[PDB]
Amino acid sequence: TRDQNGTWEMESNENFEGYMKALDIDFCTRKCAVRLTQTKVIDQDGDNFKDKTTSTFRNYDVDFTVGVEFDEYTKSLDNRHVKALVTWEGDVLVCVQKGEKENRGWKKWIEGDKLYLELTCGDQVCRQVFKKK
Amino acid sequence: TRDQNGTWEMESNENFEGYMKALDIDFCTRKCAVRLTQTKVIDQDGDNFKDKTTSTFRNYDVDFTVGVEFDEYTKSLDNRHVKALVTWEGDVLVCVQKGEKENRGWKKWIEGDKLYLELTCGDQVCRQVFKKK
Amino acid sequence: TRDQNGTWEMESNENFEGYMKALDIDFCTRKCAVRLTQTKVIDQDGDNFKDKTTSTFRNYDVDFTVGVEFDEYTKSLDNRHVKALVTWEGDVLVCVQKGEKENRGWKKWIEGDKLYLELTCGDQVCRQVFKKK
Repeated sequence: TRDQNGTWEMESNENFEGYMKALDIDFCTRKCAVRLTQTKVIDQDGDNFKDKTTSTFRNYDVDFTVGVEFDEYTKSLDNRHVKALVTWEGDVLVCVQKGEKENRGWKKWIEGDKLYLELTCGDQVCRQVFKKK
Repeated sequence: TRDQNGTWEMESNENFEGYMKALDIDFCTRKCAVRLTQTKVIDQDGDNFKDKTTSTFRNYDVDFTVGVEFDEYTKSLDNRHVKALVTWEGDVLVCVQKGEKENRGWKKWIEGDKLYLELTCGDQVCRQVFKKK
Repeated sequence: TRDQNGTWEMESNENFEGYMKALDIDFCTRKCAVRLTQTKVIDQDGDNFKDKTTSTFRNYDVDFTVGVEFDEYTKSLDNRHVKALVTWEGDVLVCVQKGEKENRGWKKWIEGDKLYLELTCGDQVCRQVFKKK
């Protein structure tokens, strides 16, 4: 159909970087842009168009059941394939991400009004704290 | 007026790059920052101020009529001047962006609840898919 | 507690950079990513989890009283420490940021429905305009 009216949210983006490089867009702009998603609003009246495009941060969703392994594609980071398995150790939620990187996984737990997250890959550990809203 | 209360949205930004260089901000941080807009919330009571600043992604508008050539400044990408012409090929919306780059243009079409966009410059082709919201 | 339900806003992040490096995340992405905060939404029923994580731009806050010098940590830009003093010159709000950078400060004023901001560091001046929302 020719009727392009609506709000449209990006779901896939292939070779955005090669296209941007052809436009001589700088190295830093290319790498940051290729991770963003976009929203296009198209306002169309016959053959007349008013278009609006805006970058947005991608939402990165993951669903799982404790004790049931699942395939995870780490699009929020390095976009690798891992086989992820989440277990309870007491009240600590523990995830092992089996794949190319050794000793990769995370631990997540609630203490008080705070969520604690420890991210591990190899010999590097990232430690994060979140406040409840 | 001394009364600065309100929410303020950026509409122009001159020499942000030179100011950031003087502050010795790294090339990469500068290229991400220079393209964003800002919102300032000012909460003022007499001479007491609570100020809030937040970066936001810029919205890029383009208006055209099918079959009517128009001057396009590709602000969302490489900020070049092109002579753009949009035509229908059946239900495919086709754009030729005549200018410094050879074989530059795009194709856009609706199939089902999805919008398809193909961006071309020279021998580089980027393919994007959007879902209706 | 095992009950991780809620919306969680990041408040601290330690060695995110080392973790991203271990994942082979590119230099540019690492530099822009460290400046972001994130919100995690957790929808949990027993051992079933639906998790959503989204990056967002940080809010940068400043509180001050006209005529009272204060310590300012310029996190939104170069992350320097300055001694800031804000004064009125007529209806123009004037700030001197005393510190490592010479001739550093800003001037801010309302004219009509617009906020004007002049940012100065050394011999570089950035000029910004905001419209009221």
